[PDB]
Amino acid sequence: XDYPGDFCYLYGTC
Amino acid sequence: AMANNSSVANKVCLIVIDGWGVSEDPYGNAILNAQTPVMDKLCSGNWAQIEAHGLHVGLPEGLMGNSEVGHLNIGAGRVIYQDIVRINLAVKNNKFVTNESLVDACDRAKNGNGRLHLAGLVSDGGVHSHIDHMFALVKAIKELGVPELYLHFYGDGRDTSPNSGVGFLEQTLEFLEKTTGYGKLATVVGRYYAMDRDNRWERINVAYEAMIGGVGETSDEAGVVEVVRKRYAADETDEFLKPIILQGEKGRVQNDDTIIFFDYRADRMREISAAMGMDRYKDCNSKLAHPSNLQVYGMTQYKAEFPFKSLFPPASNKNVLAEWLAEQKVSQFHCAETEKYAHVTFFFNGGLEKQFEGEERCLVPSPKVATYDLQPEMSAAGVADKMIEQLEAGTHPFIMCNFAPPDMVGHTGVYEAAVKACEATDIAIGRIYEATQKHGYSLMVTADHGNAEKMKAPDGGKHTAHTCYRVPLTLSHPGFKFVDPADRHPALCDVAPTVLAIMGLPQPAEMTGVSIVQK
Ligand SMILES: [Cl-]
Ligand SMILES: [Cl-]
Ligand code: NA
Ligand code: NA
Ligand SMILES: [Zn+2]
Ligand SMILES: [Zn+2]
Repeated sequence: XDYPGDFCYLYGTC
Repeated sequence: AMANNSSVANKVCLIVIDGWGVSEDPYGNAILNAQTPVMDKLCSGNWAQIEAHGLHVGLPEGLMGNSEVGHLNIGAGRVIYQDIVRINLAVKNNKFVTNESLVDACDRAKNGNGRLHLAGLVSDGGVHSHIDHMFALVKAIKELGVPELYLHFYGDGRDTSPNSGVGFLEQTLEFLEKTTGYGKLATVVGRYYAMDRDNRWERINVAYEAMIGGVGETSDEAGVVEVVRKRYAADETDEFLKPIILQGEKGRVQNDDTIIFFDYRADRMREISAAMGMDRYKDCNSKLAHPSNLQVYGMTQYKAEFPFKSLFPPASNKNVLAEWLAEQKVSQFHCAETEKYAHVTFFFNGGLEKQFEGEERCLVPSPKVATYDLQPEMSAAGVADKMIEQLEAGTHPFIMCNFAPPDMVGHTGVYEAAVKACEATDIAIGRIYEATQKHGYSLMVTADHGNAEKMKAPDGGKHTAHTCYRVPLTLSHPGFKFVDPADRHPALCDVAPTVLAIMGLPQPAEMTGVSIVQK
């Protein structure tokens, strides 16, 4: 969530 | 409002349906089997089908889309390449050797004491790092002429098997000796110690004292695999390897040294990288003296408050739609219910918390039910009410919303609920459509990724996930035909260029997607 394309964007919230 | 509002050639209402993909297969297809007379008509004649997953939206190939990624790509008018995809492209196209920050780190070593370190998780786990990235780093550093290079190998055993370490160790040894003939292994220690993220600084200190002081078991290239095997026989696996020390003092992080962490996942790098370069070595509570004048580089940004240069720093995302409209002095409206409110703000606006001049926001409360299958319509009627209010007012030349139910009710797996959510969504879309025709707006309907079109697995089991299907792009304006890009499928990056064209506004150079309509 810290920057666009970081690891949290791989799968997101759901 | 804002000064140039009326200069627009067409006002545009953009609906982003959440989890509404295009499947011709009717089995478990909540959209097809729901009553959807509105989308049946909007998704006919001149409409498009655009990609919302995989490499089309900057994610690895075969990876389903998601709300954060999809709203980001829609709002940005460009593919935002996810770290894994980005670095893998750099590796395949030999772009490390021209990477600005890497050249900067090698220049620092070359102009200083000649010493450079690599540190990070050594395996093919792909969650925090990839061994292939480290090898490409060594090759590029060699070609940039750095005098002296050391590697600090963090054992995995968590994203890979607990006894795979010895194989990555063997590879690394052989690669340094025979493939590059350049670079030396200095440290082996488990991620348990090196890659803590729970402020357990007694764990960090083990890794820190190994890197800085050589506190651990002495070995060399001939012996270190055997050392590891003995730890395995003792039941100490990769994650938990206690330090092994190679090259003696030469291989420690010393005064004036430069260091590159090569993990691209930030959370488990923040503690050890701050111990080395952000004045947090004190929390390690070590008796060793801390080296002076260290410079740290990370593969990506680990914390914006860190002074470290990054080899792959964040996409700046200048002039996403929301910013560009304010720059053109055009006002705008963003509406969602609670569950997707961040998606029409933080993510739609470029993956950061910034609200632009003339941008109005509206939140509709989601219903307070245990699970959303218990109220499949969620708050779609309310989102539509607020959008119709804006269309009757005519103030904002661009208005957009999210409809939550197909995604959020799909995640429950309850097929009949998903049908009701798709019917509630279609009803709301039809009410917005009628308001747009009555007040002079063009309607475009899309989605951020699929979900509710596949509610059953082949074995008839519940399917509670997003999909790799295409999503719709519709357009009520009759003066336009949908056209494909020259070189690729259309995708979410093309939504915002198309809106701007339809609106008669300029496309910023940073939007590298393309309008997929012709006039
Ligand atoms: Cl992990
Ligand atoms: Cl983890
Ligand atoms: Na239907
Ligand atoms: Na699904
Ligand atoms: Zn979802
Ligand atoms: Zn979504």
